Parts: sequence; C-alpha cells; structure tokens
Amino acid sequence: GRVYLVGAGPGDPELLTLKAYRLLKEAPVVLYDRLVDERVLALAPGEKVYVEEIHRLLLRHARAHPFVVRLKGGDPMVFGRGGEEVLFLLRHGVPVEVVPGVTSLLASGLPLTHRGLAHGFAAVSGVLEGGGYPDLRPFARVPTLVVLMGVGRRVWIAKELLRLGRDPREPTLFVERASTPKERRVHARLEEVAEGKVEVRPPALWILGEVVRVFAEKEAPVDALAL
Amino acid sequence: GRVYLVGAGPGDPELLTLKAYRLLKEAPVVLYDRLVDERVLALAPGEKVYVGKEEKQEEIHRLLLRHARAHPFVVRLKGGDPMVFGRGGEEVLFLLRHGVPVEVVPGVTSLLASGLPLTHRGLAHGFAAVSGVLEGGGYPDLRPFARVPTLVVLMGVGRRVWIAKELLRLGRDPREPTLFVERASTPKERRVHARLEEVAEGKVEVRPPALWILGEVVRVF
Ligand SMILES: [Cl-]
Ligand SMILES: [Cl-]
Ligand SMILES: [Cl-]
Repeated sequence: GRVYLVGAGPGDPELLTLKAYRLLKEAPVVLYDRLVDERVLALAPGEKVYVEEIHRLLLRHARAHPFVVRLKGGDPMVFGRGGEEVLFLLRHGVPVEVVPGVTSLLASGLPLTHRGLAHGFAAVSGVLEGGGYPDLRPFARVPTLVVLMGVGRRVWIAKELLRLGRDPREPTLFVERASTPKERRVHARLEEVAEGKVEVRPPALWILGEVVRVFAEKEAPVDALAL
Repeated sequence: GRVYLVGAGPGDPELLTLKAYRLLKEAPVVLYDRLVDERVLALAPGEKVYVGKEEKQEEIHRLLLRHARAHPFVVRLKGGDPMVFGRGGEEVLFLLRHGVPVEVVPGVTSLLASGLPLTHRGLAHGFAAVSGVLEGGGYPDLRPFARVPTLVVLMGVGRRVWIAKELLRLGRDPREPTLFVERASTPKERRVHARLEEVAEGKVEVRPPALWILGEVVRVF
C-alpha cells in the first residue's frame, strides 16, 4: 500500500505534528530508525519495527498492509537519507506521502536569524553518506551555522572553519540530546573546540554564531531564557 | 503572565505540533502575526489579536507586553517556526528584558513545506536559508549563501529577478534548476520550475507567497 514518511520531531513527543500523531496511533506498522525517541514510539500501539537493505525491508511491509508509517527523527527530508528512501519506494510503485516535522536544527529555541547578527543560516553534516568529510567552504561564512553529526569530528571541523575564516572567538553551542530530559548545553568559543578542549558526546546539535549569546544577561553569564 | 512563542507551521493545521495545538485551544488570547494561516487561527477560541506588520516592531513589543501582563498566559503565534525569519528573537529579548516569562515552542518551518529533500547523497550535504526581505524591508547580502549546494529563499518572489542576478553575480550556476512552490502547504499549492537564468531574465511568473528552492535536488523529485 502507502508509506507515510513521517518526521518524529527532535524528541519531545509534544513536538510531533498533529498529522504524525494520528498516523502513529492508527498505523498497523511503524518502521522506525535509530533517531526516534522512545516516548514517541510508546504512543504507537501497532507493530514497531526497527529499520539498500533498509529499503527492501521497507518494501515488504508496505505491501503487507493498506499503509505503513516510516518514522524518522526531526524532519524526514533533511540529513536522514529521506530522499533515497522516497526514490526507491516510488521506483517500486509504492506511493509515498511526506509528513514534515520539527527539525532538530530548530530544537534549541535560539533565533537562528536575528536582526544585526544573521539574516539567514545554513546547516551541514559532519559525516556524509559513505563516511566522508563535508566540504565546508560554501558554508564557512554563513552568519549562523548549524552542524549535525559533527561531534566526533568537532576538532577537525573547528580547525577547518578557522582555516576558512570564521572568528576564533565566535561563541558556539552544543546541545546534547536536545528536547529530552538529558539535554545538556555546552558553551565554547570556536577556538576552544579547535584546541580539543570541549567535551561533548553524540548526538548533539552544534550552533555557531553570535545568536548563541542573544539571551545572555548583560550584567552576568546568566541565560535569561532558561530561567 | 507567561508568553508562549508558538510556531503555526507552514499552513496546514495538521502540521501544528501537539503542543502548539494544546496552547491554541486553551489560550485566553492569541497574538498572531500576518503570516499565520487562516485554518490555524480558526482553531483558537480565545480573543484573537492581530499583532504584526508588513516590513513598527517596538509597537508590536509594547502590545505583547500589555496583553501578557493582563493574563495568566497568552500565545504569540507566528508562521512556520517562531525562531527563524520572523523577528522572534527580538520579541523574546524584549519580553525577557521586561521580566515576562517566555517559552518557545518550535514548529514545522516553511523551509520544509515542500516535502522535498534539501540534502541528498551526491547532490547536497547541507543547505542554507535566507529571506529576500529583511528587517525594515532591506535587501540581503547574499555573498555568504551564494554557493551553498541547496539554497532556500523565503519572501523572495517580489524580488526574484534581483536575487537571481545577485546570485549569478556571486558565482552561482546559471543553468541551475530551481523550483517555486506557490502557496505551499495549502490546497492552492502550485509548483513552477525554472533555471536560475530564467528568473534573472524575468522569464518566470510566480505570485507570492512562495517557497523557492535552488539546487540539483530539485530534479531528484
Ligand atoms: Cl532533522
Ligand atoms: Cl576533551
Ligand atoms: Cl519559518
């Protein structure tokens, strides 16, 4: 039958879309991948299957039912090989409907665009399909830059951005497990990351740019938004 | 009281988050800006107050402060995700500076309204997003974004020829496929295809609003 490629959001089940929620409650089968929060899965009463060899495993269930749900973290169309799964499915006649989600890029609550600091932003992956390194040159000077899958390679990424002209004193922020109870924010200047001084564990969202300090009190290092 | 800065999604009410929906259904007052979809607004039973502008903002800030002080909580509804392309950062800053508690509720950003892949093996390993209209109606310095594999432009229909020309001036491929998704996330959604060249030449017809995606992913379909 039909495959609904659904964004699970960054983690907090409340950030599921109304559409995603209804499809999860109603789906006979939910093919999820690693990126999916336990709280969101617990909302699905149907068959939960942890899911190329991912593609064919998708095809089999799509055929077994009237429709199935293929659940991916954040929004399915960015940084998740969603495009690949869509192609494969369409090429095998399987209809596909995409249900956008709250991308993790937006899970920090910070204004990625802000008057006088950034009029746009860019997002890039530290790991490519195949395991390679990203070409950071087209991204090096965007005022606000967000990096996904950049924790393991943070030193190399930081050094490369410094080489490409980013400000070594630029404030940056790592948000580990954003949206969840284990969310831990790590503040560091770009140079401190390049110097291998920052401890961070994946998965983590990495935001670089002055917007990072937008809600910091003037009179002290206090995050006015959090408090 | 508290202010919830809430993302309305790109248009389709079904793309509201559970959290945004819960808040909209219970808010005594909803302060919405111009780009919030009609269908979303109709779901809110409380007092609906237009607090927006078409590119003043200090006025908007004072209105937000006035309503927030008169209720246990209010909802400040914005199109897409409240924290990108809507001056949400300024609104939150002003409120925090006035001692008003604020909670941000992310949304499905308009950048993602077309359901098309912005990143794709071999074509784009990241993307950039920019607006054709800045704070105060200013024009954007496109130099930082000109070469990103996949570029998405919001509010770029009116100034599409200038934008395309700037992009060409800044090094972007003239033959690059682009796509306009007119009235994305609505029943009236329409798609227009064209190479960067055609836009720069004034050969493309699109009426606002529209989401504009540039890059080889457009032809991945
Ligand atoms: Cl995502
Ligand atoms: Cl370390
Ligand atoms: Cl948005």
